[PDB]
Amino acid sequence: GSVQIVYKPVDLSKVTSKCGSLGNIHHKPGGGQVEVKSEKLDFKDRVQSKIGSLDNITH
Amino acid sequence: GSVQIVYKPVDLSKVTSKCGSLGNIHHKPGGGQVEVKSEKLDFKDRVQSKIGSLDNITH
Amino acid sequence: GSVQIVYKPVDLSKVTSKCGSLGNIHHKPGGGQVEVKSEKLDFKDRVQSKIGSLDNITH
Amino acid sequence: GSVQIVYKPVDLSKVTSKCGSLGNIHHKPGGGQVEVKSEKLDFKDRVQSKIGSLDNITH
Amino acid sequence: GSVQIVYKPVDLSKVTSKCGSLGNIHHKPGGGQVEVKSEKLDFKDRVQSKIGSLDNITH
Amino acid sequence: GSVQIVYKPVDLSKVTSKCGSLGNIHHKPGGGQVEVKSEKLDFKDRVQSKIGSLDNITH
Repeated sequence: GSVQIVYKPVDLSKVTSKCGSLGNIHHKPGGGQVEVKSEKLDFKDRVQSKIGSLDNITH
Repeated sequence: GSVQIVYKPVDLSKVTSKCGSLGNIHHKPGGGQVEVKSEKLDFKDRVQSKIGSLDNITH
Repeated sequence: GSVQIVYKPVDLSKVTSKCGSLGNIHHKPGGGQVEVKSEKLDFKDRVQSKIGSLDNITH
Repeated sequence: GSVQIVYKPVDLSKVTSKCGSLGNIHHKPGGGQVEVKSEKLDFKDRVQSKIGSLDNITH
Repeated sequence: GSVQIVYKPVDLSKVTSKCGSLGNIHHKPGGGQVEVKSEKLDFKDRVQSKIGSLDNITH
Repeated sequence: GSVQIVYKPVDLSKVTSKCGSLGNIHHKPGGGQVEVKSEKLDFKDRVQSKIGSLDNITH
């Protein structure tokens, strides 16, 4: 009777160039498609039929 | 009666170039498609039939 | 009556170039498709039939 | 020098109830997260350094 | 020099109830996460260094 | 110089109930995570260094 989705990713691109130096970074330079879902389905249909008498012939 | 999805990944691209140096990084330069789902299905249908009498012939 | 999915991966690309040096990194430069699911299914249908009398002939 | 992604799935839920009958269907009553990507990356950086003379001491 | 991804799955849930009958179906009532990717990476960096003279001491 | 991924699975859940009968089906009522990838990586970096003279002491 309880759900919880903590989505806490951390990214950290640090560059620290000292005397006369350099250097670059390419942090996840791509793609992605993030879904964070908490779904709940509940199917309780009532498909019923009270005929009473059935006389099929189909010559 | 309880779910929990802690999604806590950590990324850390550090460059530390000292005197007259250099150096780059390519951190996960690709793809991905992240799903973090907590689904719950519940099927409780009632497919019933009370006919009473059935007289099929099908010549 | 309890589930828990702790998803805590760690990535760490460090470069430390000293005097007049260099050096790069290619950290997981590829693909992936991450699913973190906690699903629960529950099937409790009622497929019933009370006919009473059945007279099939099918010449 | 050519890509092509034909994404042609087919779904077909047919019910055909005849004389005094019935019947239901639950076609993929769940989840999903569809990605149809054609990505192309190209990394051609130039990280260069012409110092000329380097005299580090670091007592 | 050519890729092709034909993604042509077929699903077909048919019910055919005749005289006074019934019957249900649960077609893939679950999950999934579909990725159809055609990626191409190309890494051609140039990490170079022309110093000329290097006199490190580090007492 | 050519790839091809034909992904053509077929599913078919048929029920055919005749006179006064019944019957259900549970077709793959579970999970899955489908990846159809055609990736191509190509690493052609140039990590070079022309120093000229190197006099390290490190007391």
